[PDB]
Amino acid sequence: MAYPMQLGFQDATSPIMEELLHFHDHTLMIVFLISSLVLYIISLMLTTKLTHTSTMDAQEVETIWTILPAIILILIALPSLRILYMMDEINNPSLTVKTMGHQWYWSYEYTDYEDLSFDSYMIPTSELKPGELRLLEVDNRVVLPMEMTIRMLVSSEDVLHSWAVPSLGLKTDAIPGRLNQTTLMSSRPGLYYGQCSEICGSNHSFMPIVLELVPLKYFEKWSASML
Amino acid sequence: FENRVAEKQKLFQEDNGLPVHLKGGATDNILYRVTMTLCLGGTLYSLYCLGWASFP
Amino acid sequence: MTHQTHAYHMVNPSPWPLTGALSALLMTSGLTMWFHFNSMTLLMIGLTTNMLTMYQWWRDVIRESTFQGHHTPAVQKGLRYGMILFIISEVLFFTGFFWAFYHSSLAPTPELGGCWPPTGIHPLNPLEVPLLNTSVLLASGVSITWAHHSLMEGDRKHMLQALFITITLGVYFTLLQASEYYEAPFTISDGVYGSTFFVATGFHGLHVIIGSTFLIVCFFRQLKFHFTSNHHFGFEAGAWYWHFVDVVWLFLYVSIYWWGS
Amino acid sequence: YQTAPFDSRFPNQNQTRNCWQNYLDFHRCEKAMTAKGGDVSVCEWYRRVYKSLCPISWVSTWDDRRAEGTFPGKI
Amino acid sequence: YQTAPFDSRFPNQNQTRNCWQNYLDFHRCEKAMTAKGGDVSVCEWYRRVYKSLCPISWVSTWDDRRAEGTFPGKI
Amino acid sequence: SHYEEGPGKNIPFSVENKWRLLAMMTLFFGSGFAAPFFIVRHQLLKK
Amino acid sequence: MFINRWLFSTNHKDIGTLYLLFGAWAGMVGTALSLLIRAELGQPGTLLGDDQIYNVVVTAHAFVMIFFMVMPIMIGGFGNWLVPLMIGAPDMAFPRMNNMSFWLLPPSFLLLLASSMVEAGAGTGWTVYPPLAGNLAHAGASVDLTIFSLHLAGVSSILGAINFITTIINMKPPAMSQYQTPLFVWSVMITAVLLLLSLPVLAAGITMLLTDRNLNTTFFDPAGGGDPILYQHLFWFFGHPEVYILILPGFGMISHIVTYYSGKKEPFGYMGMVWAMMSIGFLGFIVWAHHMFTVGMDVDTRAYFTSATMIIAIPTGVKVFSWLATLHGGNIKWSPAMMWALGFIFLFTVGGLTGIVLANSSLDIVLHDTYYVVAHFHYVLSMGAVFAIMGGFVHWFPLFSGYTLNDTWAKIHFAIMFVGVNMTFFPQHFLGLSGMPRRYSDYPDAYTMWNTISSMGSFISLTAVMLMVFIIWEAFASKREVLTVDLTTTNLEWLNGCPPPYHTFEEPTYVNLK
Amino acid sequence: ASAAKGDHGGTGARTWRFLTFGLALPSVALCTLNSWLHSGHRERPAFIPYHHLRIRTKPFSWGDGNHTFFHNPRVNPLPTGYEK
Amino acid sequence: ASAAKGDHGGTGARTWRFLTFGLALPSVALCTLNSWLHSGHRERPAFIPYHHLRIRTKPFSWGDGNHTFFHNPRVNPLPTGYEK
Ligand code: HEA
Ligand code: HEA
Ligand SMILES: [Cu+2]
Ligand SMILES: [Cu+2]
Ligand SMILES: [Cu+2]
Ligand SMILES: [Mg+2]
Repeated sequence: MAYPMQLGFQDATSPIMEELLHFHDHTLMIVFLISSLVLYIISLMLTTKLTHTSTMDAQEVETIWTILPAIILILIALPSLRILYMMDEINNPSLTVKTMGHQWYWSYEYTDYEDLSFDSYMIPTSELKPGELRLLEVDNRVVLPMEMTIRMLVSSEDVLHSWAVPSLGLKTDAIPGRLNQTTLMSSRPGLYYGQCSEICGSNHSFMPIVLELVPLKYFEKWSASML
Repeated sequence: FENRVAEKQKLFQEDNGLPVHLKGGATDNILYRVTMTLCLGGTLYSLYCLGWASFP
Repeated sequence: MTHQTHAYHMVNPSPWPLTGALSALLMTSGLTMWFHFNSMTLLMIGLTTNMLTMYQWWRDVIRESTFQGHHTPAVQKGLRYGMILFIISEVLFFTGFFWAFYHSSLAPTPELGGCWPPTGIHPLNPLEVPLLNTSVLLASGVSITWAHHSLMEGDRKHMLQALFITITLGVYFTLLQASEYYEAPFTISDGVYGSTFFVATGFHGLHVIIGSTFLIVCFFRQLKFHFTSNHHFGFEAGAWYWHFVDVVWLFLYVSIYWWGS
Repeated sequence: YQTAPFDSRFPNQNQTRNCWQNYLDFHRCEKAMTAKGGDVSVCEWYRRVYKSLCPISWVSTWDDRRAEGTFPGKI
Repeated sequence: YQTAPFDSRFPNQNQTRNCWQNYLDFHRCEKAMTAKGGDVSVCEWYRRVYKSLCPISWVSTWDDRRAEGTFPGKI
Repeated sequence: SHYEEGPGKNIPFSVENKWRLLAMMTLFFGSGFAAPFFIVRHQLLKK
Repeated sequence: MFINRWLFSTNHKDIGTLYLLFGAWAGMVGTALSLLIRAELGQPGTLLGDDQIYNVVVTAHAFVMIFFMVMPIMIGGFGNWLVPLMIGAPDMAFPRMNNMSFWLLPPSFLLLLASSMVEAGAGTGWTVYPPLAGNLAHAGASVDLTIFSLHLAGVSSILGAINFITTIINMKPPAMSQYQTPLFVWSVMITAVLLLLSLPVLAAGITMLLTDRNLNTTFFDPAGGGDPILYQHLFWFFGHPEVYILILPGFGMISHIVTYYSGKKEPFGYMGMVWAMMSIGFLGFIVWAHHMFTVGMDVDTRAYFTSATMIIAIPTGVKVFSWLATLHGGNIKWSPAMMWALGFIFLFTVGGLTGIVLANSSLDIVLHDTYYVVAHFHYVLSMGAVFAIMGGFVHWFPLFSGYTLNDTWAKIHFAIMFVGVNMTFFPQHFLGLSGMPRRYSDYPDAYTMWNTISSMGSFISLTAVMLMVFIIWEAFASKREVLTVDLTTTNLEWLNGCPPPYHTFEEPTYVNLK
Repeated sequence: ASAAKGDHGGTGARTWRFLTFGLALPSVALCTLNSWLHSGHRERPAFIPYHHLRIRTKPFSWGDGNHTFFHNPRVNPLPTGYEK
Repeated sequence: ASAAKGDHGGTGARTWRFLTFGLALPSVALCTLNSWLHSGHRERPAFIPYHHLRIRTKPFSWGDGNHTFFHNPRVNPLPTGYEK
């Protein structure tokens, strides 16, 4: 989750999200370089009484400023693409959960063995118990086993919705009639919050996501007591 | 057939200080006013419908 | 100054743009009434003022060119560009529909039966009337060309004869296509196959009618000796539009009628 | 069996067909083992997979379609 | 069983695929009933058909190909 | 062309009296800025 | 008389004035809408209500500013006013059609206003994506009216695109090559081409959406075998070219402004500058899908689109560096317009740099649909497109009117707006990195600080657009007539005095064929 | 499936008029006959209430709002089933 | 997948020379890089004596009559199997 007065990304709960933080730092370092370079050149140009309004030869310097940006783009592209494939990588999940966006709530389905399925709704700010997060708490958290490769399958039963969980570096739209897949893999226990990342009507802002990650043992007992 | 473009060229080149859409006579004028009338009325009618549909 | 020394045309203030803009308002909002509060009176008025505008706007253009002689060479070269460009925007309009079609037929969703044509759809036979419509359109392509050549050679009777043959083939296709619609064992409402089919072939259909009234206009302008063996842009355009129309049908035939069925 | 494993013929973010294919496959196999007996052998694998990946609502509606005979797939 | 009946998916003078398809089908079914047991059920139909329509020499060579593992079809 | 030319004459509104102008500009831009507010109001008063 | 002049026009100058008037007024509506947006987000809680009334507001904000302020002003206003004057043409190729282009706009705007009145308006987002835009989740006339408004606005823009390309190509002096026309003219000739090819695909898309909800078609309905994603492709195929269509005329004005106030004859690297816009225009057609990174597409294609999108930085770079090279040996004049030009150069750089970040699909997964992307486009739109409009407006106002603006006031106006927009959009980078989604009427408690600061900045901007209205009034109230203009040898638009007569270039311009 | 044929190097109106009556029109006649011979009237397709067909999410703006525009009762069933 | 772009109505040699160095050549450079980056050396494919491959009905008119013209031993096996 996000804390007050935050500047950058939420702390990485999973390895690709870590990988992203580092890539962003790399990319951001460059935007700082260029954006400060331009500002320096500008102030430089505007700070002299010396003139040279006659004709100036282009092209010559034109190569420097066309080949340089080209090299820099590779320096970003390479890391970017690697992480890109790393995400769509050949992994073998040990669990498959489904989530279905609905107009103003998500419903989850764990059906590998038994037909377990529940509804996850936001807790009205009015009925929050002290210490509970205003627009983020849901009544039924989606419980999953920490330290395990889970396969999420996102879809919707009405309009478009988007299932996202920033700490894990996930976001997948929920398109009716479609089964989009994503690999979840938290490397640490806890409660991880997310929100609908797609305009879906009146309560678009009020249909959050809360992941609760406990060890396998507790996961399975939870699963059973759930039916 | 005919071929009297020569008569019309003359009619339309006549320096009567009239705009091309009227240079051709009285019918041009009635057509104009009919068109203009229907458009404005229609536009008025449309505004009425929208004011009407705005409400539950 | 006072008297111009450039070969361009300074068109007199016309109320038509205002009139046609108002028309668009009336037709659009009128469709909204028809679709929602079940009324066409507004849609009727709009279609009316619209025809009125087009008639007059084009009547004047004829006046300014044929009767008043404002269409100097420079002015004409500009009209050629305009037409080309317009036809282009049209080519890209139809491209949205072929995109749609190919998107659907190349990756059929399971709700269709995971196949194409979807289960339950009985496609028409390309070798029957679709094949006929194809040959009709193609023939009018050769006949409109004959017309063009007679015109440049000052052969009044023949240009008229060819323009006439061309026009009837265009009508023949319209009727034939109309019957196909009526006999078709599927409708706009039959899922994506029907949507894809009726709106693409449908918009094209509308274009054949728009192209035929254009050639008709050309026919009468010729009966009235408007065209000279050398200055007949109105015809050149009508001709270019007419070809755009065969070509679109060739893609429709091959894509929707043959490949996607 | 843990969960449906990775399927090379369905290597991308979109698994719609994965769910679809196995649902067909199962019911197609089922119908055959029925109309053949062959000791009423059974194609469970396909059902395990399709149950894991296909959201309930799809399976349900498909079953109903198969009931009233308006199911568009060929089994 | 008299002989392989008319097959709508193979309605023309050329039956090459008819022979081919059923030969595959049989061996594909066979492999499955084996690696599943399912009371070692058996897909005889396909073998009756492919034996009727496929000339001996083709079946023979295909079997050999399947033996040395140089059989081009996917079973 | 009887179309007058020059500063203050190539526009569809009179610029001869600065205060009549003030009024006009005020209604013009003013009505434009107020419209969204009254639309929201209108939507809030429906049922 | 008034009718004949103002309703029945065939004059590029008068039609152009009519546009600027339409654009300014629409600019008021859009500003009001942007304030309701920040009013709603300036304190934790709900001011207006549910995401419907809120998103109706967000949607109108986008349509109004994009289709009714920016496009009319830059292309219809400056386009019609300056193009003929810069190439020495008596007027445009199709004077009458040109008028229809303009008159199609007010009706189009009416339909959009009407949409938010009937029923509950259109709370679909400017992308009006289905199923939300469909006849189930959005039953009623609203979306349909939004669609028809877009049809007219599109018919208006491709008719004008046809006019500009024909004029610009066909009506220059016989001895003048295309490589002899000014960057602004090139800028609109290229923008005109993008409109001609992208607008029709949009109309194809929304017409399909219109039939899906009134004629029982299922282009985007899974039930019939449709695909909600298909709409995304069609929309975005137009949707991207659309943003370049929005910045290109701005690039041109900037080239003119920077050169003029640097006391230079011509801009540095003129042919490089022509090459740059042409490249930008072209690459802009093959990158639409970067707006669909989290939709479920193949990794490979997702890789193509991030690369294709990134190469646009090269040509854009040659332009930024060229404007800098233009300032080089210049005799700089710190005029209001030059202030707007410098701001643009920097701010636009930052906003486009921030767009290169989003170009990465991997990183975009966590950045998509957040306020980071709201920051990106407001930098390139609020301090890019808009800064060009202001610089061009203050620079050419005397030409259009014959009167001058109070430079000091004009400078005060820059100062205020410069502070306002940065304070408004800077914080938003954080809200987005930290996860605040787009299109929310309320947010978790943590996002309160930045949203507060952000909303305060929008009030400063309000102050600036109010002051501007006054600044225009005063100019017209005082009446200081223009006397002398510098550098006319290289700036044709000014050769006929301020304001140029109803009929300019009645007798052509003499240009030798060396 | 052809390749091409009889070249007549000089094309004027006589050539196009020749192609019109010597090629274009004769084809329209053949195909007309062909289509007049293959005029086999297909027996109206079996009705089965498939959900991906006979779509209806909003009644049509005309008639009883359940009848498609060029509705042919002989070959087009309503959602419920064939007309009569 | 494009549509088109920047029109420059007048085409002379300057225009074609402009397209050559401003479009044509830059593309050859990009693709060159692309192909220089995707230069992934595939490991020689698994040999399996399929009968429809490595056909030999008449020894080639050169060498040992069993070696195809542009024979690359690394990726091309003889009928018997890979060269060495
Ligand atoms: C005029 C407006 C404008 C302009 C010009 C641009 C320009 C760019 N934009 Fe865009 N963008 C928008 C307006 C604009 N954009 C809008 C409206 C949206 C949101 C729409 C919606 O979804 O609602 C959006 C959304 C958007 C997205 C998707 C975000 C999401 O996930 O939802 C992406 C991603 O690729 C993107 C990227 C870019 C890029 C790469 C550029 C490039 O053109 C930037 C080029 C500029 C530079 C690169 C800086 C100058 C060059 C140099 C100094 C050279 C050296 C630098 C380097 C080597 C990097 N934009
Ligand atoms: C032209 C483009 C444009 C401009 C300039 C702006 C300007 C503003 N916009 Fe933006 N905005 C969009 C286009 C624009 N916007 C779009 C496309 C979206 C996406 C909608 C969606 O999500 O569907 C969006 C979304 C959007 C959001 C996100 C809402 C959400 O997703 O929840 C916010 C919130 O702060 C916002 C605020 C503002 C603000 C504070 C201004 C302020 O900076 C305004 C300052 C005022 C001005 C700069 C106008 C003054 C200029 C004139 C009036 C011209 C005067 C005329 C003459 C001189 C002749 N806008
Ligand atoms: Cu949602
Ligand atoms: Cu939502
Ligand atoms: Cu884009
Ligand atoms: Mg999205």
